[PDB]
Amino acid sequence: DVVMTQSPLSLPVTLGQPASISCRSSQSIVHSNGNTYLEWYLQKPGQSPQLLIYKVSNRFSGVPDRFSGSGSGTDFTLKISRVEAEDVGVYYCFQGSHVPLTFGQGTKLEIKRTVAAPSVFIFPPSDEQLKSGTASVVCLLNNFYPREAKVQWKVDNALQSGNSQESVTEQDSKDSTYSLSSTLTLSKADYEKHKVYACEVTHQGLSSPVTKSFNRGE
Amino acid sequence: QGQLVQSGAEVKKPGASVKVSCKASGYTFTDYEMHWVRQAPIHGLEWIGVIESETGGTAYNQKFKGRVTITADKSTSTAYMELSSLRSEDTAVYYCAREGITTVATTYYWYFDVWGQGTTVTVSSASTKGPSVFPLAPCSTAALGCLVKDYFPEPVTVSWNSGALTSGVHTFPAVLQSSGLYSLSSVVTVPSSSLGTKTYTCNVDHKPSNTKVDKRV
Amino acid sequence: PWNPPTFSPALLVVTEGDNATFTCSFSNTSESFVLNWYRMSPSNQTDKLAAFPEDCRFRVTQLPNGRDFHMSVVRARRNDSGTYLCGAISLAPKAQIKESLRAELRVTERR
Ligand SMILES: *[C@@H]1O[C@H](CO[C@@H]2O[C@@H](C)[C@@H](O)[C@@H](O)[C@@H]2O)[C@@H](O[C@@H]2O[C@H](CO)[C@@H](O)[C@H](O)[C@H]2NC(C)=O)[C@H](O)[C@H]1NC(C)=O
Ligand SMILES: *[C@@H]1O[C@H](CO[C@@H]2O[C@@H](C)[C@@H](O)[C@@H](O)[C@@H]2O)[C@@H](O[C@@H]2O[C@H](CO)[C@@H](O)[C@H](O)[C@H]2NC(C)=O)[C@H](O)[C@H]1NC(C)=O
Ligand SMILES: *[C@@H]1O[C@H](CO)[C@@H](O)[C@H](O)[C@H]1NC(C)=O
Repeated sequence: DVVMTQSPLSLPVTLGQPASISCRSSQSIVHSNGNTYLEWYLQKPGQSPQLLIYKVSNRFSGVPDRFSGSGSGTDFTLKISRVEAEDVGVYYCFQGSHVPLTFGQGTKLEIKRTVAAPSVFIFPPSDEQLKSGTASVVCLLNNFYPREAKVQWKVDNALQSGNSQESVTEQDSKDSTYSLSSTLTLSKADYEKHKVYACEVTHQGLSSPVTKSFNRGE
Repeated sequence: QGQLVQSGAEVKKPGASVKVSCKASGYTFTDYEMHWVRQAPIHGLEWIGVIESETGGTAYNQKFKGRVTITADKSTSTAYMELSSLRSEDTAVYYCAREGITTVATTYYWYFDVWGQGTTVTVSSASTKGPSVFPLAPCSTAALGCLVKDYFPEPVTVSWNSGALTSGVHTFPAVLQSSGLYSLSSVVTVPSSSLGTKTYTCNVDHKPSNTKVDKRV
Repeated sequence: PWNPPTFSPALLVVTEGDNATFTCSFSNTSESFVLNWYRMSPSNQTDKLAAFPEDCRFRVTQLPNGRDFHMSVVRARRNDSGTYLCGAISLAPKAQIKESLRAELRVTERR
């Protein structure tokens, strides 16, 4: 099967600047009729993919001027002359010259924004959940940028591992920030044998890591 | 152009089968082929197969050939897609997409100009269970929230003060826990001065289990 | 049209009772395809007679090479006379329908 590889996989770009995505095919994708059915699709957040570029360099109807494609052999490139806000999403290259038809793995285009330090909150386990035998501790990172952030849980200064899941929101359409929720899942047994619970947050917007804590009880 | 509308979400046990439809309108059905495409995080976008409505001819990706059947009813402009012997890894969004048939009267250089809205198929051994809603309160800006825990399947909808409170609300995507159940947190940022003035209530709606919970924080 | 199938002979005449065999040659490029045998009814309405793969008086037979096909009417009748053709339907990669030129079958009276 023809394998389609995209580069890069994450593309943050400032509003108004150019952007470029590379696509490489593991072999030639010339069709037996001589045509090269290389295509570029864009999947805006929460929507279906839509066709951008057909046959290597041809712009589909309704697609703005700033999009353009090019390539030769196994190397193809998608260029955006000026990145606009409505251009965020996942970009896929696609080949239709050989069966099976294959897509690239995707390139997420995000807006590069000025750095924003997160606001950190911590929530203790509730009365009502503790009566259910389980204990959940939530650490919230609100409205930060860039996406890369480290959250480490410490129970009585013991660094936890394996007992925490986390989820991040899509980049906000109005301020271009992310939000993250870390969830320390402990048995109520384990919860009631320790006292202090903290999450340490490392991020480019924080000159030094931030810690939010609470003592079980107080 | 035209339109493609697919059938609703589906949840099935491992080893079962699912059949999803795709209704076309706004264009001539027989002028086009109908493809089926899968999207899952472990898999990316992958092509399943294609049917030509007039002849009933089909072509399948060797990966799915043997456990997928694609059918089309030209009289009702509907294409179908039946996946048998479902595995947990078949959990994905399933799209249908048209492709212009090149003829001596018309030449099509592109593939997928119109797509359906997608159909969610979740394959799991878990059983339908409504969520346990718990408050998230701290021990000049305060944060409050709700922990929506141990529910199946997706989705739930969380609203604050019955839709009145939308500013500063963050509902995070659900994460599949080791128990095969989903967990989700929804938070909101309020001024600290309003902690004793206003009432802040979550509205958790879980249709598959017929569950509505109104939880105040 | 790109890589159409050919349908031969352009004019085939047989005596009523005999078998009539056409040759439709299709050199496929990538084998997700189906071949259909058609007869053109009053003022260009097409009737499907048989299809490869998959009335039993109309037989399609694939020959050893990957190109030639035999389309035979068994015991041709007087009203089998008409216009025939073969169409190739490539499903993937890149959907395309390509027809042959029309051929004529004439069925004459037996003495
Ligand atoms: C006319 O054809 C019939 C049926 O033949 C089929 O189609 C042919 C075009 C060819 O592809 C054959 O291989 C196919 O079988 C013939 O009927 C056969 O008659 C013989 C007589 O002994 C009999 O043994 C066979 O069983 C018959 N065929 C079948 C499928 O049962 C017929 O002989 C042909 N007419 C003449 C005179 O050529
Ligand atoms: C051109 O097509 C032939 C025939 O393919 C068969 O019939 C088609 C209608 C379709 O149903 C195919 O799936 C069938 O295989 C191809 O010949 C076969 O090619 C396959 C390649 O995987 C091979 O395994 C078989 O042994 C071949 N059998 C015969 C009888 O030829 C041929 O490969 C195709 N040519 C090109 C260039 O694609
Ligand atoms: C042709 O004639 C035959 C003779 O019985 C009969 O089937 C019918 O009248 C005609 N059929 C077709 C298909 O033309």
